[PDB]
This record gives sequence, C-alpha cells and structure tokens, in this order.
Amino acid sequence: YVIDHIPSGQGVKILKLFSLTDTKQRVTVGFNLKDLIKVENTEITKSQANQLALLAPNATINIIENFKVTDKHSLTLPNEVENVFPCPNSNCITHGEPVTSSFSIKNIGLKCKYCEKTFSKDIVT
Amino acid sequence: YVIDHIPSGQGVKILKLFSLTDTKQRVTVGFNLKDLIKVENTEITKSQANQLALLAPNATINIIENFKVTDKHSLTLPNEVENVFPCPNSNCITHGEPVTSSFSIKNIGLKCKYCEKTFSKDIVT
Amino acid sequence: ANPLFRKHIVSINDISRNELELIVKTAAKLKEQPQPELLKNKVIASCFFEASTRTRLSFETAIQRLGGSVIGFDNAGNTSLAKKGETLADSISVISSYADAFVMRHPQEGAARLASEFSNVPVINGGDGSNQHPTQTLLDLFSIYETQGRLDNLNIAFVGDLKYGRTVHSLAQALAKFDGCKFHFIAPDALAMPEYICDELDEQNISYATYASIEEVVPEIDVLYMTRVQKERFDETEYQHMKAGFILSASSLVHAKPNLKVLHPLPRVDEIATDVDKTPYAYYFQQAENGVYAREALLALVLNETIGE
Amino acid sequence: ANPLFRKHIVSINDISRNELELIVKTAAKLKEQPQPELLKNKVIASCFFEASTRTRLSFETAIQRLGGSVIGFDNAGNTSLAKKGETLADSISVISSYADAFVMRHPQEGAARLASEFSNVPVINGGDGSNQHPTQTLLDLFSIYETQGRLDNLNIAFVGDLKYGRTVHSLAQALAKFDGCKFHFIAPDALAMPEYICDELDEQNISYATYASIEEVVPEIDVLYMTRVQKERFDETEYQHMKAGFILSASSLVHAKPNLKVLHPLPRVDEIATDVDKTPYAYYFQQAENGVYAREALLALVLNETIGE
Amino acid sequence: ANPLFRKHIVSINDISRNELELIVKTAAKLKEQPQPELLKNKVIASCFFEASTRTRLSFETAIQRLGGSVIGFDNAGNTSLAKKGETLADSISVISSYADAFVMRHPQEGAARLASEFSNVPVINGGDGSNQHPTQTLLDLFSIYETQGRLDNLNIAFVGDLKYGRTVHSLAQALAKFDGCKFHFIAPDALAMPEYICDELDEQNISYATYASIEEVVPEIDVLYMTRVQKERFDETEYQHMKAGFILSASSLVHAKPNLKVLHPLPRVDEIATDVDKTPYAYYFQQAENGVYAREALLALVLNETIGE
Amino acid sequence: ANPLFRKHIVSINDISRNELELIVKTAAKLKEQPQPELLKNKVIASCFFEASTRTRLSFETAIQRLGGSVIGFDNAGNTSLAKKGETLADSISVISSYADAFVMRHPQEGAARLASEFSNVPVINGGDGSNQHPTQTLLDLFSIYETQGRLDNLNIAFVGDLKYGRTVHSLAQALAKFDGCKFHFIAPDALAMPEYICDELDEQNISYATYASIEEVVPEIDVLYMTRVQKERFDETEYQHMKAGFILSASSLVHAKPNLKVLHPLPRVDEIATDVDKTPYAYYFQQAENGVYAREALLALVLNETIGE
Ligand SMILES: [Zn+2]
Ligand SMILES: [Zn+2]
Repeated sequence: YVIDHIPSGQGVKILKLFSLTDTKQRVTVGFNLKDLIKVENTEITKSQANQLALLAPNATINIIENFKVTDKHSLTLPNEVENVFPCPNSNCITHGEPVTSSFSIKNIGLKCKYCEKTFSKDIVT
Repeated sequence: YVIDHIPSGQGVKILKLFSLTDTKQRVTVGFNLKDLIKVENTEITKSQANQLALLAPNATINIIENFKVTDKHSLTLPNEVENVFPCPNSNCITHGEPVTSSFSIKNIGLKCKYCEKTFSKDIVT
Repeated sequence: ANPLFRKHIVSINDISRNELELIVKTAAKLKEQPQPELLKNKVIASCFFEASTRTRLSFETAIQRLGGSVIGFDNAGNTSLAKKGETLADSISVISSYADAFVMRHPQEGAARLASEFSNVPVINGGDGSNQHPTQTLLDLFSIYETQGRLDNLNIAFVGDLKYGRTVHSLAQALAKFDGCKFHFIAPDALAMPEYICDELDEQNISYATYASIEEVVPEIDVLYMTRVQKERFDETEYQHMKAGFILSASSLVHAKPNLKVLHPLPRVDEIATDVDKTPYAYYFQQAENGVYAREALLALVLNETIGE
Repeated sequence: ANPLFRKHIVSINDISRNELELIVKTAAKLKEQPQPELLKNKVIASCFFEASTRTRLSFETAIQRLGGSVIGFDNAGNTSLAKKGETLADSISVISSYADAFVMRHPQEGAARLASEFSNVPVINGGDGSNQHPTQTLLDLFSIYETQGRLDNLNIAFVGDLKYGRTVHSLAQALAKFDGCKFHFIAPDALAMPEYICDELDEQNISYATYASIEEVVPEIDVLYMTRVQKERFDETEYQHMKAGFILSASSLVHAKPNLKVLHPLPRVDEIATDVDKTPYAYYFQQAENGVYAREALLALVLNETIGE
Repeated sequence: ANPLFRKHIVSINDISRNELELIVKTAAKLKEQPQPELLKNKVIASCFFEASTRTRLSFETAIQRLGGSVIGFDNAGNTSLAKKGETLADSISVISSYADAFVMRHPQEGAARLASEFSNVPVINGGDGSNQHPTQTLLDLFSIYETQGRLDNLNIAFVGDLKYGRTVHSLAQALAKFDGCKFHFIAPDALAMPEYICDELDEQNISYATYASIEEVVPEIDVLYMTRVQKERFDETEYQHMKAGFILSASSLVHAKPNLKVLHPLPRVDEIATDVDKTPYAYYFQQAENGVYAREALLALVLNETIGE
Repeated sequence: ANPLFRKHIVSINDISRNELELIVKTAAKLKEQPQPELLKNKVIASCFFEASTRTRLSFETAIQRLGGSVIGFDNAGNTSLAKKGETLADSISVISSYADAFVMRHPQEGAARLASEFSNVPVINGGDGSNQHPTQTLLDLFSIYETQGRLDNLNIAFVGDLKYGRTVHSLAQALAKFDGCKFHFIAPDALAMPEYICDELDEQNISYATYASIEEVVPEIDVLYMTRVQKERFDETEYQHMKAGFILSASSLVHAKPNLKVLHPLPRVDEIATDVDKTPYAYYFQQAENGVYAREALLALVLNETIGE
C-alpha cells in the first residue's frame, strides 16, 4: 500500500508513532512535494487505516496489488486511538505504568479510557 | 547529499535524532535493501557528517552536485556528540534542564560534559 | 444471575438505570433484613492508597457485616508498596491473588480501571483521584430512594460548588438515567454546573434551572443536596462575601415539604448549621450510615449470582 | 502430632528436609481443598514492626482463610510500643499473651528468637533484619514443588545479587538439604555467592557453578530465581554497566525447556522485563499467591496436632 | 594577570600543575600575611543546595576574611527555590546577578558546569554530587605543601575506601600532575583504587603499589591520607571483620618519619583513634582550617588580576 | 530631607507618584555610581518568616552593597520566634530594637503595618500574605523606567492570572498614579482583572481593554508583564486547555516594536518559553537583578536624609 496527501512535517510522525519501519518488508518515504509513504508487501484494513486520520486529516490511502491501484481508502475519524498519544493529564495512572494509551473520539474531542477526562484533539498533539 | 550503507532499523533513528526532515528542501528515504537517505539541496561538512558515525558505524556518505557524485566522505568517530543522546546517569543535571547533551568520545567510551561520568558506547543507545 | 455478577465497578457511567435500581433494592434488604453469611469464607482486599476514613470504615463494616474478612491498608505512607520503580500493576496483581474482590482508593485518575485489567478478581472503585467515586453516588441514590420511595420524578436541589463537585456530577448524571427529575442549582456564578453536564441533561430530557437562593426553592424541593464550598476556590474577600448565601439553617427550612431530606456527602463545617441536625429533614448522618448498606449490596451482587431474602 | 506442632518457626536452619517437605505437601493439600475452620476461634497476632505489605497481607489472608482472627499492626510508625526505655521482651510478653500464635517482622536480627523466649505461644518469624525470612523460602519451595513435582534433583539458577540477597541464601540452604540439585550462579563478579554458603554446599554434596549470562544456562534449567540488582553496593557508573547482563526478557527464554519457571520474591522493577509476564515460564505472581498457602500450612501445622485432611 | 583570573573553578581536571602551585602559594601568603581588603566591596553568593557545614563555614570565613560580603543559603529545604518546574538554570541566572562570584554545592553531578553557563560571574564548585569537589583537593594539596615544603617527590599513603573515595581520586590525580610521588594504597580487596585511576597514574609515570597494612608502610611515608570506610559498603559481618586493619592508632605511628603528617578529610569516627590527635603527626584539624585559606586563594585569584604581598 | 526619610514602607497605596519617581531615579543613580558606604555602621534586620529566596538575597545584597550589615532569618521553620503564645508584636519589639531598619516578610496580611507600630525603626514590607509586596512593584517600575526612559504614557500589557495576581494589581495601581498609560489585559475569562481594580483605573482616568491573545497586541505594546497561570484555580482538564493561550514564545514577538520588554516577577515555569531568553525583548533576568538597586534606593532614601550623589 501507499499513503498520499500527508502534511509536510506530520508525515515523519507516522513512521515513528506507528512503527512502520519494523518489518523485513521494504518501506519508502518522501518528504516535501506534502509527505508520502510506500509500504512493500504488507496488508492493512480500512479499520487500521483510520488510526492515521488524527495526524493527517485529509489523506488518500491507495493500495498496490500487482504494480497498479486496486482500492482507494479515504480516512474518517475512528472510535478509538490505541497507544498513539500520551494522556495530557499529568496525574493519569497511564503514565508510569505497563498499559497502552487509549482515547475515545467524540467539537472533535479525545476521552481517556483511564482517567476519563476529555481533551481537544489538538491538545493531545 | 546521500547517505549509504546504513543498518536497517538504525536508519529511521537518524531522521529523528538529527531532524533531517526539517527544511523546505526535499528528502527521501528507503528502509531495507540496509536503510538509505537522500537530501535535496542542503550542504554538510565532513565535520558534521561524523555525528552520525555513532549509529551507523561503517556507512558511506556520497554527495550530489550536478546529478552525479563529486565527493565521498567516509565517517570516523568525532570528538564530540552534541545533543543526540541523553545521559544514562539519572542524577545528572542535564535532565530537567535547558541544556544540550554532550559527550567526549574516548574501548570506545562516551564521557558526559556535565556529570563527567563515562559510559560504554552501547549503554548510551 | 444478576447483571453485576463478577463485574468490575469502576464508573457510575457504566451502571445502568436497572442496575442502579437493583443496587438500591439490594441495599434495602441487607439493611432491613441482614444476611451475615452472604460472604462467608470470602476474603475482601481493602486497599486505600489515599486515606479516606469515612469510606474505608464503611466498606470494612460492609464486608464483615456480610461475613467476610478484610485485609489491606489505610494509606500508602504506612506501606512498603509501590515504592521506586515498582508498578501499581504489579501491586494489584499480587494483592488481587490474595482476595476474592479488590476494593481500592487511589490519588490518580484511572487507577481503578488499570486495577481491573490486572486483577482476576472483581475490583470496586473506592475513588480514583478527581475521576469516579461510584459507591458515594450509590449511597446517595439509596438514601434518596429509601426516604422518597422512588428515584423517578423527584425535585432535587444541588447547592454549593457545582463546578468541581464530582459528587454532584455523578448524582446528577445518575438521576438523569431516570424519569422526570427536575434539578435546581444554587451556587456562586464562579461555581456553576459544568456546561458538559448540562448537555448530558439536555440529551436526557431533564429540567434544570439556576436560582439565587436556597430558600427560594425549598417549597418545591424533595431532596436538598449540599456540597462543600471550599476556601481554595477564591481568595479571602471573595469567600467571606459569597459564603453567606450558601449556608443552610433551620430557618431556611421553614417552608419545607414534610418529605424533604437534607443530604450532604460529608464532611461538613459551616455549610450546614447545627440547628438543622434536630430538624425532621436532616438525613446526612443516616446517609453516611447508608454507605455500609450500599457497599454491602455492591459486594454482594458482585460475588453472588443471585441474592435471596 | 506432626513434627511442627507447637514449634517456633525462627530459622530455615532448624527446619529439616522432612519438615520442609511436609510443609509444601500441606500447602498443596490446603490449596486443593481449603479447610476454612482449622483456626476457628483462634486469634493470631500479626505484628510488623517493620512494614512488609506483600508479606503482611499474605499472612493475614492465610489466617483468615483458615477461620482465624487477626490483631496487631503494620509498621512501628503508628505503635506506642518499644518507645523510650521499654523492652521488646516486655512488648512481646504482653502481646503474645493476647494471642494463640505470634507472627512478627522486625528490623533487628535475632528478634524472632528473643520473641520465642518471651512468648508462651508459638512465634513465626515473618522476618528479622538481614537474618531470616523463613516463610518466603517456604513459599519459594512450595512453588518449585508445585511446578516441578519434587524438590530433589532439580537444576536451579539464581540471578542477581547473590552476595547480600538473603532470600537466595536460605533457598539454596533449604534445597541443599534435599538430593542432587545442581545450582547455577549468575551474578556480577562483585556479588558472587558468598564463600560460606559455598562451603555449606560442598558439605551437603551439591554441585554449583558460575556462569556469565542468564541465556547460557536457560536450556538446562528448571527454576530461574531472579533477584534485584540494587545500586547501593555500586555507584551510578557501575550499575548502568553491570545491570544489562542480569535483566531477564522474553528473548532470553527462547531456548527454555517447557517446565521452566521464573521466580522472583518481588518486587521486581526492571530485572524482569514486562514481556516475560505473558510467557509460559513466568511464575512470580503465582509465587506471590502461593505465599498464602505456604503460610496457611505452617500456621496449620504449628497449631493443629494433625491436619485431618 | 594570573591564569585563573575571571575563570570558573569546576574540576580539578581543568587545573594544571602551575595553577595548583599558584593556588597553594597564594593560600600560604593569605594564611601567613592576611589581606583583609582583597574583596572589599565584593559580594559573594554562597548557595548550598545540599547541606555541607564544614565546607560552607569554610567558604563563608574565607569570603569575610578577605573583606567580602556573603549572601545565600545552607540547604534547599529552607529555600523557596528550584521548586516545581523552576529550573536550576533560572535560579543561577538570578542569584548570579546579585553577586560577583557564585559558590555552590549541589546534589547533582554537573551542576557547577551548568551554573558556569548561566552565570556572567565566576562560579566556584563547592561540590557537585559524586563528581567534583575541587576546593577539598586544594586544601589537601595546600596542607601537603605547607607541611612538606614541596609537592614533588613525596611518599603518599592512601588508606580506606579507595574505590568510592572521590577525595582520593582527585588528590591522587592532582599529585600525579607533579614529579616523583610514589603512592601506597591500603584498602580492602573490595575497595581498591579504580582501574581507570591507575591507568592515569601509569600514563603519568607514577609509582603505586598495594599493601596489606598501614604499619608496613609507615617508615617510608611522608603523608598518610585516611578516608572513611563506610558501613553501607558491606553488611555487618563484613564490616566488623574488615574494619580492624584500616584503623590508625598512635602505636601505628611508632616508626613514623619525623615529617609525617596524618590527613583525613573529615568527618572521622573510629577510623583514626583519639590517641593520634596528641601525636606530632596529626594534621587533620589544621588541614580543615586550611580550607579557609585555600578557598581564600581561589576566590582571590578568580577576582583579582594580580595579588601582592 | 527627602520625602521618604525615616518613613515606613508598608503599602504601594501610601507611596505617591513623586515618591515612586524618586525611588526609580535613585535606583538608576545608584546602579550607575554605587555608594558602598551609605549604610556604613548600619545594622539591618532581614526577617523572613516566610521563605522568599530571590527576595531575601535581593535585599541582603542591597544592604551589603551599601556597606551595611545583616541580621535575621530566612524561614520561620528554624526560628524559636512567635511559638506557642508569643506575639509577633513582642517579637518585632525585640528584634527591631537590635537594628536600624527592619525588613520583614510574613504569611499574614497586615503584618508589616503591625510591625511599624512596634518598631522604633523604619520597617520595609518585604511581603505580607496576599496584601502587599512593595519592593517587587518598585523593582518593576524601575525596570520599566530603565528601558522606556519614563513611566508616563506607556502601553503596558499584563498577561496570565489577573484575578489573584497581586503583583499585577499593585503595578497597575502604581502606574495608574502616572499619566496616560493604557493597559492591555490578556487572561482567561475566569481570571479577568478584578472589578475593583478597574474602578480605581476609571477614577485615575486610565484606559484599559481586554484582548484574547498575546500576539494581538504585541506591536502596540512597550511592556509585557507576564505572570504565571497557576492550576489551583482550575482542575486538570481546565488548565491544559486554558494554558496554551497564555504562553509566550519567540514566535509571539515577531511583530514586536524594538523597545518592547518582557517582564516576569519570577519564577517562570512554562509561561515564557526558553526561546524568548535570547530574544532582544527579554528583561526578566535584568528585572530580577534590578531588585537589588530598587531595594538599595529605598533603604538609602529611608535611612539617609539626602543622597549626596
Ligand atoms: Zn488519562
Ligand atoms: Zn551526565
């Protein structure tokens, strides 16, 4: 697959926060043109595609199977954000502890699974 | 310029720790083939090239000026490592404070400018 | 089996109207016709990382009233636990092992949720920072139920610090799961009920309105909920000026409905005057005691499929 | 009578192989088929002059598990005991006389032995400074037995601080009373197993050896007892170098045999990585839980002439 | 202008042989023919984040002996500073403003270096964690110089905790910048002089050797440097056993060279016996006093281009 | 005599425009040409019943800068003063009688006024609870004067906590005694400048306005007085939202005029980003340094009939 229309400067953040450089499979990235990413021999659901939406609000996700496009997922805000962002609440139990960060997505707000406080989408980044 | 022969998995770390994705100028990266980076319209000294040596021990640094190679810097360990790595000493003043991390490079050891303790090159990463 | 059987009790927001009714009903039987063997040979862990005496004695009384045993502590300073590097998770995982249920209070928000993920035994949230304190709301609703004979269609005044009063936020939210309650809010302009709580109430077709005084609304009120209007929230000149109109006295109650019950979650300093205690409406001490029976009900339903009479 | 009936439990030194075996066999029996009235109408003192939450709760659960009651304290912080002039001897004389058994923990070595000479009632050393913590060793023996089906002829590794780690010393000492365990010592040069422990092992005809790394011995090991590498006996530069060698990750157990179990007397901090928890070899949390049954069995055997299981 | 004029004094490793000689020479004139106006109308900041009385009184005496004024504090607990979010950097930047030089002691390693980067006024390192304590070494060298009439070609015994004794590491390092010193090391096997310090000494063509006893080397020794052999570094049985052979008594000194001076950086408990005090060799109290004159010298050279007689 | 000779300095309320001007003009004079013997043979009490390091050291430097001496304390923690029963009145009567002037700081409002009625010697209010801190305002006026060449006809912005920020209140109050300053208030709705300050401004014919953001007003502003946004008057959810609007970065000053100066009474934590430090507009560290000269001038004017500059 290949992810297009990513904002320049927020695209580096995808590689890091989603550990896309982790498999043996080849991965390519171009910064400024907008950033862009291509990912050789790996699958991804329309579900998991949406995790990205938080960082690149309006970004095309195309897929290579057989040297050309087969499908073109466009992203919406998902229900959940499993371990991407730390909770802005300093007191939150999440912090020193062996758990995965998690927010429900609600005016676009993010609500901590744990402390249950609610933050503006931007304050989380 | 373009940096070759980078270990696969430590190459992502270069982009992050050295903020190579920061200028307007175009930047391209390929993971696994070894990682690799190309940097459109930016200059770099033989001095600054060496900062990288810590992460990719044996890595070729070629330079494009005019669609083809002009020079080929090969890296040695430099004297200094200005803000790349945090100091492994938990008590070190460096930690909460508005200063740049810094080690002298000495059996390949790293010696904190601040606390003056000395760490094995690996323990720092 | 009742819906709470083997469930974690972390948040009032995860307890439904039916469940809330089931809890207050169970709390009534255990109060009136007690069942001192319902937790025979059960060992209940009572871990108060943050000290809360009123609450802890309440739970510990509930546990033993039902035939259970107690283990645990009263604060973390008296402990050797969660020391330096040592996770809360590890601590829960171990103490959990010891017990059939894990009651915990903690200074940090989310600590009961975390606990529920590292315990094979049902955790009860005794209070996690500024987030949840479900059993407080449960004893509040039980007291309303018990004295009013219903939870539907009651007139409720909430008085004091509505803004940061986490106890009212839940009580309001909870009674909002019912029909026809009309809420009355009496606070300083700086301590109004949160915008977000009001949206909830609007989503849930519930009347609320603000009033300048307590007296103003007494003729119309079935339940009067007083919170604590703390000194921290302004400076001196402000507190002194604002405090006057948010203190309840017996004279305030001259036009009370004969069924009016005054509640306060405690502690209480000047906010309810001493002369209220003797009046037929004072129910804050009965309410505190109802902490035992609400927490019994919850422990009981959590550990027993069904409960008899 | 069983051999332990009415005996004081002070040191692992005065508990024979046969007694150890009976304790673990009894733990196993009690864990399979609890006996919730064994200590019925028995009152058990639990006096922790030095805080030990995991231990204290472990004991208190066991007592109550068997139908007994508990009196005492959890840190000498709150107590008015042994203040300016008053002997521990006097204190023990009074408190033991309230009770049928006397579980204590103390910061001064010899304190359980002294207790036993002033209590008319059996005392259980819950820990006395750097000297003994028998029930820890007993819970460690039980967990081995439970997962290996025996205590003879086992390959045990001990990792971390073997110089000052009293828990490894008593465990090595206990296992050394059994047949043909071969011990494997993995620790920094600066924290090698002490000279005198090693002599005792020679005298008990028990093979030991030193290894550089955990990973080296993993495929030939049944029990990996991890302890903490404390930074006190080093400085910052030392620790940060010497720690890396003695941290146990999921990656380290890749060549484990199926029956391998990872023990740690807890708390862990980073000497066992999080990712070991889910692996089939982790048994430290079960080990902690087995503290209850080990202490159940000791209390039982000490106070009951027979276990009519 | 002298080489230290307007310089920061952070590390003994940044002070050269000439500079060290210049300091001890200046310290001698200021001790013997004092100059009470050398810091007239200078205000010196004395900031002890970590409490060190011996050192602080020393500096404060030095400052005022030279005509200077003192501002600052004795620990951080008595302060309103470096609170919660507030950087050390900000704190230095402000207090620096007040003063013509900034003396500081701090629990954290590197704090004097950081300070030197946020102060427009020369900082003197009063001690930064386990890292540097230059003025201690400076008073040590001054005392050697003063009593020996040289710093070149002296026989020096270092006794006690050589491993973690940061004072010996510097003194050894410093005298290694000179010619022909031969070092003698007396410690437990566990507290030997660091491998890295020995490499330095080898790089610097300096004789060292280890000995089993103090007495063994006394006939050959000009200076005897006793450090403190702390209880922390072993358990009890170890300390008790090892302490005996590292205590100095008057009888130890029966074969002393008549020029032998016993030093100890203080405090001292059992490590030097009381009967040594009366002997012609005891110089630890004179050495402590030499803290004033070493710190005078340093403050003087730091703030005055040149210094006269 | 100057107007302040022998006067008590209790409140900014009782210091006229003319007196303020003379104080700042005197600071400027003393900073240009120190007078190191003005307070020769004068002993100055510096009694900080409440710790204030930056303030205390600021004062103590000033005293000693002028040739005076200092007696006193830095927190009432150490003192044996005003313990169980003993009046502050008595304490002040004794200590002031030791001295020629009496600098104090106290946690109870009115404490400097009381002091002035029991001291036969002038008292300088170094701070009395939430009431006054005149020398802070004076050091703030000086720094304005120093960088703007005047105090009339200035565009000043105040950012942060304007509801409870006493330093902005007295500063606004001081500047309001001068001609034609227009104030700009940038703060959360919940921390607007208080009603009563605003009335005083109307009565002093002084334009003020409210703005949403710092950046809005920057190009039309000469002084940007930053204060801290404390989380107490909010909860976690509030702060984390409301903080962002009132943090000053290098980016915020891009359209600054050249004479713009950023003031903060310190400590800062994150309300001024690190990257402002190097910008030409930062004057908070210079402001702190100017605390010495402001306090020099007050002490001078209070104790010396004339400054024979
Ligand atoms: Zn959270
Ligand atoms: Zn460091």
